[PDB]
Amino acid sequence: SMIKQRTLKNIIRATGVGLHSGEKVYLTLKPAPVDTGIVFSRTDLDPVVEIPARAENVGETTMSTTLVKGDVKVDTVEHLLSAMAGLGIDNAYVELSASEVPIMDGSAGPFVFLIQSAGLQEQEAAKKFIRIKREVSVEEGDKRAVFVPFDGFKVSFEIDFDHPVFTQQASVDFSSTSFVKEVSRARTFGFMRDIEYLRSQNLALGGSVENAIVVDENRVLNEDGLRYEDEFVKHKILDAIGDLYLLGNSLIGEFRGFKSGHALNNQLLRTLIADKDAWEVVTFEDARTAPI
Ligand SMILES: O=C(NC[C@H]1C[C@@H](NC(=O)[C@@H]2C[C@H](F)CN2)CN1C(=O)C1CC1)c1ccc(C#Cc2ccccc2)s1
Ligand SMILES: [Zn+2]
Repeated sequence: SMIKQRTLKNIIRATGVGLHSGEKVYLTLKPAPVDTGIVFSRTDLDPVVEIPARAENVGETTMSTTLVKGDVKVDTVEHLLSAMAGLGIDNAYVELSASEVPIMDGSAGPFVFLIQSAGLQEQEAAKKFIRIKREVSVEEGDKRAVFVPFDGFKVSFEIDFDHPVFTQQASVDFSSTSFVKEVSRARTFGFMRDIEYLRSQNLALGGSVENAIVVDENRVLNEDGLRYEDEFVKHKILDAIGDLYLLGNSLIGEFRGFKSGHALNNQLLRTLIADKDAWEVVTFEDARTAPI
């Protein structure tokens, strides 16, 4: 009854556009061996450049989570890493034909469908977990991000936009609530005045109502509206779960964020890793007694 590492049963292919680059990209997800982790692979380059999805490999953290190795980058990993986390995938190669993961519909839903379509393969090695033993918190200005010990996995998040479209708080316990049903479909979002400024700096080149909630001063411009009453904060949870997967093992504990984002989330990851008294690596001989 040991909790085992998981990979894909089959290879998966998909096509899309990078949210920032607007470049067409071909994505392939491939099974990987035990103790590989998630590894991104720029197959458009010669020689091929591979970047393990790990906190040490994170570059700038402005408008997405970016992996960097020399002057090669992989942009906007957070939603695909979220999907991997949501289905418990430990080992996979992610092949990209360009610098950015495709945005798809703005959510992790297409990725969770692609992975489940491929099927999961249990491997003959114990899954390793990071268990939080001490509260670890980082703050900067009005923003805060925390890990608290918790016998399971759960994410709480609160946002605070002074905007007519604004609930700005949600908490999900992933042992009793489905990531697939409650979080995976939550789409990225953009305010018209940010979008106007990002374009002018050659960012959000791939953005559209097909892949993002577009908000003007008053309302969602998307014809078919929101998927969740609380879609915005549910998307922040989705982002956080992706960033958390850069720890390189699944977490037993609780993440709380207040106005947090990639920059402060990464600060928290680095602070947790640095304080070895605050965590331990653990395995489970028996899924029937385990905290998740
Ligand atoms: O601004 C964006 N994202 C950042 C937002 C979404 C959230 N971040 C995330 O989802 C992270 C970071 C990437 F967006 C994915 N993962 C948190 N957050 C913010 O806090 C904004 C308010 C400062 C945009 C997303 C799509 C845009 C467009 C567009 C567009 C539409 C029509 C035509 C032309 C172009 S702009
Ligand atoms: Zn996002």
